Amino acid sequence: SLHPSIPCPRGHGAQKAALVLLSACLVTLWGLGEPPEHTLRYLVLHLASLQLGLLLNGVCSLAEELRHIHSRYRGSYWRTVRACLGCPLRRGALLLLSIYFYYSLPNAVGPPFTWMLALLGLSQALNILLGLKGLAPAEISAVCEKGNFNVAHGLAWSYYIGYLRLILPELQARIRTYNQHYNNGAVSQRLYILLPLDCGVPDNLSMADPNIRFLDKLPQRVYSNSIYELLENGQRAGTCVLEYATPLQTLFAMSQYSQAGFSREDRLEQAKLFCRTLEDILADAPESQNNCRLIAYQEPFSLSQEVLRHL
Amino acid sequence: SLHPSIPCPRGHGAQKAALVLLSACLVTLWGLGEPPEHTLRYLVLHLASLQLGLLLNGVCSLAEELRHIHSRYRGSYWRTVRACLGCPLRRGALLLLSIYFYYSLPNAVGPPFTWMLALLGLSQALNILLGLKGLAPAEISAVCEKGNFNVAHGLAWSYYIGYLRLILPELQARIRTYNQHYNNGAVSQRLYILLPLDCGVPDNLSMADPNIRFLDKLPQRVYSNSIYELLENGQRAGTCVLEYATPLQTLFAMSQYSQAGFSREDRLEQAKLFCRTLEDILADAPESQNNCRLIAYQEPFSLSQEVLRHL
Amino acid sequence: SLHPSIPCPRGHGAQKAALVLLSACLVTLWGLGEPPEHTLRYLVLHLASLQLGLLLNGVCSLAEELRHIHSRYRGSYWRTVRACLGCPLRRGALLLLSIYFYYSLPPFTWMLALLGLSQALNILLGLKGLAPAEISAVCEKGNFNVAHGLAWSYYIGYLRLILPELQARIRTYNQHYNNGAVSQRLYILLPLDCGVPDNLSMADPNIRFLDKLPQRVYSNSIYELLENGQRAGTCVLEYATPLQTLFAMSQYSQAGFSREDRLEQAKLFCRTLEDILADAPESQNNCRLIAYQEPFSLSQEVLRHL
Amino acid sequence: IRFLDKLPQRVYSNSIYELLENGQRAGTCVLEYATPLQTLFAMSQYSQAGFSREDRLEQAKLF
Ligand SMILES: CCn1nc(C)cc1C(=O)Nc1nc2cc(C(N)=O)cc(OC)c2n1C/C=C/Cn1c(NC(=O)c2cc(C)nn2CC)nc2cc(C(N)=O)cc(OCCCN3CCOCC3)c21
Ligand SMILES: CC1(C)C(=O)N(Cc2c(F)cccc2Cl)c2cc(C(=O)NCc3c(F)cc(F)cc3F)ccc21
Ligand SMILES: CC1(C)C(=O)N(Cc2c(F)cccc2Cl)c2cc(C(=O)NCc3c(F)cc(F)cc3F)ccc21
Repeated sequence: SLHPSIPCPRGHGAQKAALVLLSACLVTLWGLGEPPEHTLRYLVLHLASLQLGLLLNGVCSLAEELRHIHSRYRGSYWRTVRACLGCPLRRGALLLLSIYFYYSLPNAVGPPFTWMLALLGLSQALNILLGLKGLAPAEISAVCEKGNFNVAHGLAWSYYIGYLRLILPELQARIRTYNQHYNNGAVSQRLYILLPLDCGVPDNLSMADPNIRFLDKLPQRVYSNSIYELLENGQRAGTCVLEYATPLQTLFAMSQYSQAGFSREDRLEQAKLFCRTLEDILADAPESQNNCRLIAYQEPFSLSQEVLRHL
Repeated sequence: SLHPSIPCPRGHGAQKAALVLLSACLVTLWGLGEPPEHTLRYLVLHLASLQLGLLLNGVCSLAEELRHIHSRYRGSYWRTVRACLGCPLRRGALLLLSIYFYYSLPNAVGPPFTWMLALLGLSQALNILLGLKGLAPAEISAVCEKGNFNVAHGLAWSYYIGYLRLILPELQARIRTYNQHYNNGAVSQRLYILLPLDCGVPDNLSMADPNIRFLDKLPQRVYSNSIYELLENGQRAGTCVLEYATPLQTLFAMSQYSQAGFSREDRLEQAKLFCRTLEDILADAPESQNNCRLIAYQEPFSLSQEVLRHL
Repeated sequence: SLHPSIPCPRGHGAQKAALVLLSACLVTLWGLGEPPEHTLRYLVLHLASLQLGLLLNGVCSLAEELRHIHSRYRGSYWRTVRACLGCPLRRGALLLLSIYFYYSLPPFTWMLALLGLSQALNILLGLKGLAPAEISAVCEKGNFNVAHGLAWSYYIGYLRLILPELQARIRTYNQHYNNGAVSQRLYILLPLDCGVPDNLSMADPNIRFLDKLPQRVYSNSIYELLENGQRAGTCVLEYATPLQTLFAMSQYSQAGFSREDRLEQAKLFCRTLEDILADAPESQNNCRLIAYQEPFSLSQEVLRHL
Repeated sequence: IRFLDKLPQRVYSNSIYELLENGQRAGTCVLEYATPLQTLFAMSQYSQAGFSREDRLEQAKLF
């Protein structure tokens, strides 16, 4: 909620839509007057073949994993099987049930037992080769976000453990010490971090806008925290410790290089993510509680307009 | 592995037994050769009955849970509903499938929908009033240990955060300083925490065994650690910084009191759980890098033998 | 009674719901009007199926627990059987009664095999999941909650050791000081969110540290209770350190202890501290608890408690 | 005379003083005591200086 464009955490609208659809199907089934028993022999058997599809896709997925076992799966075969087939004991019954359900269930439409394995494997291999059963980008982001496999989440936490977690416990003492020597505006006790969404980070801050000008270097294992003041038509409307977010600077440099495999669109994906991750780490943080605030924006307006409203 | 009587975390032998039972049931069902359509329909209707009974039980629970909305569930109806009925959308789908597969599919063994609902309500009411369907202590212990629902977990983590994490770093420096000055054997550089599983903590450590004798208290927020010299057949084989585990004494005192409702069997279970939790925490702790060594013993033997063998 | 948001001990509204459902069931059975022998037979067979399912689940649990026998059951198979199957005699009698009714009332073993397969499926997948409300109810009834242990250890280790001499030390300081006077009660602060700063000034500038109470050694602090810039009260403020421990527990990932878990355990810690200190011999109006949560003026609440 | 601000800056620190007349500012400047005038004073305190009060005032006039 820091910015109109920062993504929201994934809601349950998707499953809520499945409940919408599931009502329609049950109404349709009783609406068509189809024999209820024949309905059950198809939902289970069709899902039985679908669950048998993962076994064949698992073996194809497994054959490559057997060469990483000394390095990736700490030399254990159980981890190798667990990574490709999920929980073994959970999937062990579903395979036996799929075998038993198919081995005996009468089927108005459906191959016999030996004909089942013939057709099922061919589709599994064809999908692998053609990539037809690929991952949609919308669900690639959803799985990565839920699994926290994002370069942004790594940068945000490193930015916290390395830098913010170390200075903030002693920034209040350092700011209180600084204010005890100077008397005017007022130096805010909250650290300020600029978050240009498009990863546009100049090397210095005084080049960003003339309204923000350098004042002094806050006294300090050496942390050069540059305090700045704001200009509101020739008057200091506020002074605060405003700095850039180094990870957002490196994120821009990440996309430029040709060996990073980091697309221009991907940079915007992990630039908005870094702000939200840094929003919620500080919210629960003990040191960064009522001690820091973030300035997130996107230049299409002046920067100094946003800084003042946060003071 | 501190003592043979400290339990290991619950494994997945229950799932293995479930797999064995499923295989045996499948083999028996195939051997007897009953019509598979009957098998499938009966199994589906049984699952439907179980799900609907769970729904009615959850409704009975939610009836009292309506008065807890403002306090225990932060005043939102949907959180209360999820707490009573589990996953809202998943349970909705399962119950809709149960409703369809009962109101449409036939059932030789099973009432009509209204009379089935009456019977199910009666059974749920009886199971709630008489508590006939209840959790055996094994499931309760398993759920508590998986979800960390134990007083021992709290005592162990409090012991780590409050006391151990604030002395283990400086204890090595204190021991080195005390060894540099007093050249009168040698002092071990690790604190040897005692964990009496019987929860018998006397005021004097020398009264546990005459061989353990109070030699000195190590010089120093005010932590007083007493080092004890160890007599092997009347000869001092050495010395080490030794002390009891206060949370075990507090556990015994809790057991004595009449408001804890914390019996001797429960006291022993939580004592062993606390010892295991402390072992795990100290093993994974970054501060305790070979800085402390737990000595868990149960009186069935001289403590001097065990402490020396660890020295 | 401690605070509006503190969860009350679980009441018997569930039994009210059970009575309502029982009345509705009796009314509808009377209305439909079917031979009651068939209803009784179906009910008894349903109970027998439930008992057989419990037997299968207990057998699986026992197959799990057989390897814990030398640490959880003193090497006695009887304790393992009782743990996995409830009360031994009662459960055995129930099982034989259910099996006898199963054999008596009008496939015989095929039904049992199907029931066993269904039980195995429920064990593996987990459709017979434990609702979080019922988990909390069982934990509170049996007192397996972390907050229970934390509060009881806080009582045995810290509160019970200093309350009997706190009033004497306060009186000594009262002779040492003169006109205001410090109250003879300990005011333990219990922030529900468990966010405790190191010093009260950071939490609230309206509260000023005054002095340390005279003195294992125990150090306590007396705080100025400023109001409108004037001194309005003096009482001993001391954060409940177990709440700080709970926050640190929720911080680390090895605790398996979520944020809502921390909040609920904070509420239970406050409520069971109320229960301990309500009837304790060492609590004779020399200790008063403060519980609040910022949606704030702590000093206003403390003065209201004075 | 009240301390108002420190002039921005080897390393030196100077103060600007709010010259108040009738409770209102009449002017501003940078005031700075002569630090030797302390050293001449702290000689007179010490018995090793051989530098008495009559000499302290007499010399501080020359300085
Ligand atoms: C069992 C009590 N309890 N249950 C819960 C839940 C919370 C507390 C609790 O907090 N009690 C507490 N709070 C105090 C505050 C002050 C003060 N003036 O501030 C002084 C006190 O008395 C000295 C305080 N006490 C009592 C003694 C406390 C700490 N302590 C412990 N703790 C445990 O064993 C234990 C058991 C469980 C379970 N969890 N823990 C860890 C918390 N072992 C010790 C052994 C030695 C020794 N052999 O030398 C010296 C100790 O004290 C020096 C530390 C002083 N520090 C402590 C905190 O920070 C500020 C001051 C020891
Ligand atoms: C949901 C519904 C009605 C449906 O739409 N189909 C698609 C479909 C066919 F597959 C086959 C014919 C018609 C339709 Cl119409 C389906 C299939 C089954 C089934 O049992 N398939 C066995 C099976 C295969 F047919 C091919 C294979 F490679 C493996 C395999 F294991 C059950 C229910 C359905
Ligand atoms: C696995 C098998 C054969 C089995 O063992 N039972 C237990 C049982 C009874 F519950 C009821 C009668 C006989 C048996 Cl024998 C069962 C039940 C159904 C079923 O559809 N039950 C609906 C249903 C009821 F019948 C009564 C009720 F109060 C609620 C309710 F929701 C299907 C298959 C089985």
